[PDB]
Formats: sequence, structure tokens, C-alpha cells
Amino acid sequence: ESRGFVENSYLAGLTPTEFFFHAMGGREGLIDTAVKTAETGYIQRRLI
Amino acid sequence: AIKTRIISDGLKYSLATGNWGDARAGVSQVLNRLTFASTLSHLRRLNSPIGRDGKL
Amino acid sequence: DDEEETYRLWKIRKTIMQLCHDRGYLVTQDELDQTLEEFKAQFGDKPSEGRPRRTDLTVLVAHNDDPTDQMFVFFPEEPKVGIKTIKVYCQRMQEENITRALIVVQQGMTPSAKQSLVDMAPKYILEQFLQQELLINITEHELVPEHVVMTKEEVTELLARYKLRENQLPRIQAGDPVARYFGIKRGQVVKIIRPSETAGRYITYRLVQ
DNA sequence: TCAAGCTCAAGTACTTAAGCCTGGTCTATACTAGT
DNA sequence: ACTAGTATGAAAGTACTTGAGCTTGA
Repeated sequence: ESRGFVENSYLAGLTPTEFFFHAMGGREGLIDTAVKTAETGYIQRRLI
Repeated sequence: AIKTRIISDGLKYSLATGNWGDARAGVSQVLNRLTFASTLSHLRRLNSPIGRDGKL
Repeated sequence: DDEEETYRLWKIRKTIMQLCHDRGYLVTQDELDQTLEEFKAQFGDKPSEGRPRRTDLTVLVAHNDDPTDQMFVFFPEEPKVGIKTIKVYCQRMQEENITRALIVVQQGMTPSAKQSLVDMAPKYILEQFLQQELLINITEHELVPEHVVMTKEEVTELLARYKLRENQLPRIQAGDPVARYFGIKRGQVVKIIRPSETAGRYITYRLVQ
């Protein structure tokens, strides 16, 4: 529980430390999605 | 001797435009008045000075 | 070490025999793949100031047809070869009537001698190879497909069938290690047979530039 | 033994960083003749 | 004075050039 394992489910809901660690993982996913776009488009442009 | 435009027009320019100088930009934004939630969320907003489009 | 040196000299000997056979020369069948122990018996198991020293195993081979031309292979004693060392080999070649030769350098050539090798190219052709190039026959590697040098008649047949010019073929470097292996000059089309997972076999062609 | 030439390595400088679209706000200042 | 016109931290990589060192020749 200290290091980010969430033992609750979305039906029960998360405790605030698990909420914040879950928000960290989600922020990592959104950072991936927002940074991926320009580099992939530039690779497509160079290839074409 | 004391001309008033250099001390008032400069404040008015840096608040009206947001170009923070005569440097960086986007410091004074126009307030977002679509929702009272948007108005509150625009008054409680922090900007990291790190520039955009960074791969890190 | 001394066993490591006779192993290294035997592998260079093996790769030069396979290089001469793939280039189209008279290579004797037992010489083309001899045992390390056979090399140690024939030459003497002590490269450290002994019987299988350099210049003992300078391999002279002729061509499989037109047996006049030969590229009697050179092995310098010194690591770093120079001009006053290769002019002795030039003396040994001008004593003969044959124009191709291969030297197997240990360390890198002095670049003045690199320019010097080009400075007799219409007269008599000299290729050079480092020790690390000849500890592995790179044509045996699985990434390297079957390169075959084409005759000039087959090049005319190729360009006349596909109605294209030598400017239009996909090309290959002259300092390409497989091109250096076959010793092809500029303007000499190389057919390349490789297995394709969508047609079975694919023959491409590489003119040399 | 010295000088010259050639090659290699290191340092510095130059070019690019998604696609389309919708809104808004704002646009010089200092001076010096020239009355 | 004064007024309007006039005048000016948290890029990365590749390629080219310069300098230094080593080898050869005289």
C-alpha cells in the first residue's frame, strides 16, 4: 500500500493514497498520449 | 520630469498583452467566464515555466 | 601466445583459400579445408620467431581458366605496413608478369601507402585486408546472400532484356566488404540470389559504383 | 634529424521539431524641431 | 511650452573545419 499497489476495485472505490497513486499512473498514460503525437507524425512525414 | 506614461502604460501593456516585459508571454490571460467553475478554476491556476513541445 | 597465433594464421589461411575459391581460382580441395593440426604439421606450430612465420605461407594461386593471371597473396612481417615495405612486393611482382596480389596487413596501413596502392592501379592491382576482416568468411554469414559476379555478356543480356542502363541499376560501394571479398572493380554488375518469404527466390543486381 | 604532408579526432555551428479547425485581445515609445 | 512628426535549467545530431601528432623523405 505504501508503494502504489491498489487492492480496492472501482466498485468499492479507492482510498485517498490509492487515489493519488492511481492519478499518477493515469498522468503517465496521458503524458504518453500527448507526447507521442508529434514524433509519430514527423516519422510519417519523413517516410512519405 | 516625472512622465506618467512610462509607469502606467507599461503596467497596462504587461497586463493587457501578457508579454511580460517591454521576455515570456501568457502571464496575464483573459478570464474565462463560461461557468462559475471555469472562473474559479482560472483564478487558481499554476503555470510551469517549462516551455512546451518537450519530449521529456 | 603461440597457439593463438597459429590458430589465427590458420584461420587467415582458411579464409584466403575460401576467398580465392569464391573468386574463381585454382584452390586444391584439401587446401580449401585443412585441419588446424595439418597446418601445424605443414608449417611448424611456433609463429613466435619460428617455423610458421610470415612470408613462408605466401599463397600463389592461378585462375581456373586462363591460367596466366595470379594473385600470389602477401603476408607482411610488420604490423604497420608502409611504402618501403610494399615496394619489395612490387619488386617481386615486376620480377613476375602478373598484376593482381593481396596483402594481409596486421594493423592499419599508413595512408601514404593507401594512396600508393591506388598509384599503380592501371599497371598492377593491389588489394589489402586487415586481420580482423579475414578471421571470418563473411559470405558464410546468414545475413549475406549469394553474390555472383556477372560476365559482360550477361550484363549486355540483362540491360537489353530490361531495356535499362547501367545508371539505373541499384548500386553497391566499391569498398563494400563483399565487393572487396570478390575484388570487383567499378562497373561490374553483381547478381544476388536471396530467398524471399513472398516469392521463394529473388535475384537482384548491383552495378558497382 | 628536421620539415612537410596527411590523417584523425575534437569542437563548434547550423537545421529541424503534427494534422486540420474555432474563438479572443492588442498593436510603440522617445524626442526635437517646430511652432 | 509642447506637440506632432520623425526615426529605430529541462534539443539533439550531423557535418565540416581546424589543429595536433605521426610517419616518411630528404
